[PDB]
Amino acid sequence: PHMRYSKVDLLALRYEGKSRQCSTRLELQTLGFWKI
Amino acid sequence: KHPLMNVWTLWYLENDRSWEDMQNEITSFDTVEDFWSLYNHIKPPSEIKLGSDYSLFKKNIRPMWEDAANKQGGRWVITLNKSSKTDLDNLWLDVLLCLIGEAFDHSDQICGAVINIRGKSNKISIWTADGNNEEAALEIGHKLRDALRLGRNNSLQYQLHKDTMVNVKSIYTL
Repeated sequence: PHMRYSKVDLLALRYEGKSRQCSTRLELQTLGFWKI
Repeated sequence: KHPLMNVWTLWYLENDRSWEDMQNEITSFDTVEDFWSLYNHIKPPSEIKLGSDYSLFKKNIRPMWEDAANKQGGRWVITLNKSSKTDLDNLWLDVLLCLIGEAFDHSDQICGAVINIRGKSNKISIWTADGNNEEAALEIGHKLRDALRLGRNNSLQYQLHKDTMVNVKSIYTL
């Protein structure tokens, strides 16, 4: 079906518990985009 | 978790010495929570090295026009000044939220978005599947203009991918 999220709906979920562990995919790649 | 309509893949381009292998597939996600989990742990565009790109495309679509999903398409281009006056980070995020939130009526026409960090200027582009489809591009372009608050003096320019690989010609302007 059609799942439409407003900007508000999306930002509202920015600080959930799962939104705050870190990402899953972390391959052995050394790049400067990762935050520190 | 809150599911997204589509599965999205984040790519990151970084200059290295490689030709087309400079593009790195970071990860994919299909929920709002996992999007933020990724976004919260990567540097914003303003902190990215010169020459590097962020690209968010639907699953199985490569951030290159050669892809079968982009081959007949084009992109809405936003050009931005290097100055701090520009709200580069929040503008890129709003583009991402537009994508994953499916703010466009022609959702199937959206392929992804790309932000380029270059020397003279920065470019944010929204890629669509079919350049010939005027009704699709315009509906998308108008959603962008109304969502991004670009202003009177700033314009959205739609460029066919074929015209890029040749001061690029635009066929629509908003």
